[PDB]
This record gives sequence, structure tokens and C-alpha cells, in this order.
Amino acid sequence: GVYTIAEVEAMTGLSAEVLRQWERRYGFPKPRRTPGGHRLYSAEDVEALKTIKRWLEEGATPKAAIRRYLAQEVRPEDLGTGLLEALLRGDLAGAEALFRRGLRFWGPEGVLEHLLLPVLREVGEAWHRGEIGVAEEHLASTFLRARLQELLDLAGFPPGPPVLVTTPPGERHEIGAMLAAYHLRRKGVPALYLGPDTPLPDLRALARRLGAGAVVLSAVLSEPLRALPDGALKDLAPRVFLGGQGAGPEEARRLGAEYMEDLKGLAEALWLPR
Ligand code: B12
Ligand SMILES: [Cl-]
Ligand SMILES: [Cl-]
Repeated sequence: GVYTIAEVEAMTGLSAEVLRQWERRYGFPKPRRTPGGHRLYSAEDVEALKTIKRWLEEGATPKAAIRRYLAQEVRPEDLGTGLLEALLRGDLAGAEALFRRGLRFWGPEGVLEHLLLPVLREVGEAWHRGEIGVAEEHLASTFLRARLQELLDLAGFPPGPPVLVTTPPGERHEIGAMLAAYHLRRKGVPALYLGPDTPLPDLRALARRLGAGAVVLSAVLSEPLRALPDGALKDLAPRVFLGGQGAGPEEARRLGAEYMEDLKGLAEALWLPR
């Protein structure tokens, strides 16, 4: 069930003014609205506000108290599990807080390996078991993809012609592409992550537009590659690389791309001027 703002004020001791200020300033709580525009708070929120009210009475300040409810109590080893639960619940303010706390323990590489990728993989494993719908999966993936972009920037951006990283059309698995994008930046290659499922005409256009010297594709499934016409990856970039479990030398040769098994060889090839 849910409650009106007048009811929450009586149950918590917090004024309506303060409740609205917190929502505007710290993103919590985040009630839905009636047709009239009136706020409706969940029971979980009310119990959360009672907790926060108690901490304030014990000497805490509003922002820190709210931060403590969203993230700050969770121990480092459980940041991964904590972030996953927040995303499937639709709590993005909580998820952002957990992500921030993660950056307090780890550098960019650490957050990638211990938060983002394990959670994104857990989201997928959950969907495959049918425990979540597509809307939940989309909401979580979009969150994690945006954070990944932020991690890439934290790793620094090398000069030189950019390298576009994505997945073949129809390929929704992007953890390999994400991993490649970061590895390239760490190894000094100006990689730009585009996200998955980039149509070939749009990709060819963007490469010409940005003056990219290379394009990297990650294939987990072998089927989206079999669907592509012969030499469909020929005229995308000066050099076009293909990798992942769903790719091999033969299929790469018939698509007009160069096969790479590991990321180490990929970076070493991108260092070349050709
Ligand atoms: C997460 C996930 C998803 C997520 C994707 C999340 C995301 N945004 O990426 C979601 C939920 C969207 C998903 C959907 C589907 N999935 Co899925 N998914 C998985 C899961 C759990 C993990 C996949 C993964 O992340 N692999 C990790 C890969 C990407 O990276 P890595 O191995 O660590 O990569 C290494 C190397 O390969 C290298 N590498 C990788 N890329 C590159 C690139 C280059 C250039 C180089 C050099 C190297 C390189 O880098 C790493 C070095 O260590 C697997 C099951 C499993 N446990 O494997 C199923 C799985 C991969 N999916 C599968 C399928 C079939 C699908 C669907 C297409 C169909 C379906 N319903 O089952 C749907 C698509 C729905 C749609 N049309 O929208 C099947 C694949 C079967 C097959 N034919 O091989 C699996 C195996 C599940 C199963 N049925 O058993 N999936
Ligand atoms: Cl209201
Ligand atoms: Cl502050």
C-alpha cells in the first residue's frame, strides 16, 4: 500500500516541506503522483524515513543520513549484490549511490571488474531464468552502460584517430565489447564505445564522420554473423577487427574482417599505423 504526504508527516515527524525538499535535493524519497499531482509514498519509503528520522535525532545530517540508507552501510564485498538488487527494484538513486561508494573503494578498472560487469552478467542470467521482464533488464542495462562510459573517461582518452567499438546488428551481448573498449584505452588506444546493435550503414557513416582508423566488433553469437552478406564488413573502416566466442577466422575472412582471439593482440595491432 501507499500513503499521502499528510499521512507520512504524521507517521515520521518530518514536515511536508522537508519531504518535498529531500526529493528535490537528494532524489529520495521518490513518490509517484496521482492525477491531481499529489504524492503517494510506498510503505518501504515510510519505514525508510522513520529510520532516517531516528538517525537525525541521534545527530546525523540529512544528506549523509539518506546516503547511509541508500548505500553507505553496505560492505565492499557486497557492493555488487547491493547494486543488482537496487536496479531490479527500480531504485536508481540507490543504485547511483552504490556506484559512487564503489568508486570510493576502487579505481575505474576495479569498479568495472567488481561492480559493473558482474552485475550486468547477473542481470542477464536472471532474465534467462525468466525472473525479470525486458523492461527491468533494459532499465538495468541502460544504467550500467551509462556508468561504463563514465569509467572509460576516468581511464583517460588518448590522442589520435578514434576506434569505434560495438557489436554486429542483432547482437545484444555487449560485455565483451565493454571489456574491449576499456582494455584499449588502458593500452593507449582512443576507443569510443557506441553500445551494441549498430546498423552497418550507421556505423560506416559514423566512422567516416569521426575519421576513425579502425572498427572493433564483438560477436558472442555466431548467428548474427552468418546472417550478414559476404564482405558486409569490408568498407566500414580502414581496418575492421572481429572477435569473441561467436567469431572465427573463416567467418571473418568471408566477411572482410581480421580475426583477433585475445585483447592483447588486438591492442598490439591497433598500435600499427596501417
Ligand atoms: C548476459 C546475457 C544476456 C543479456 C545481455 C546483456 C548485455 N547487455 O550484454 C541479455 C539478457 C540481453 C541476453 C539476451 C539473450 N541471450 Co543471452 N546470455 C547472457 C549470459 C548470461 C552471459 C553472456 C556474457 O556476458 N558473456 C561474456 C562474453 C561476452 O565475454 P567474455 O567471454 O568474458 O569474453 C572474453 C573473450 O571472448 C574476449 N572477447 C570478447 N569480445 C571480444 C572482441 C574482440 C575484438 C576480441 C579480440 C576479443 C573479445 O574478451 C574476453 C576476454 O576474457 C549468457 C550465458 C553464459 N553464462 O554465458 C547468455 C547467452 C550468451 N545468451 C544466449 C542467447 C541465445 C540469448 C538471446 C539472443 C536469445 C534468448 N532469449 O535466449 C537473447 C536476446 C534477447 C533479445 N533479442 O533482446 C545464449 C547463447 C547461445 C548460443 N547460440 O551461443 C546464452 C549462452 C544463454 C543460453 N541459452 O545458454 N543475454
Ligand atoms: Cl504532494
Ligand atoms: Cl554536500
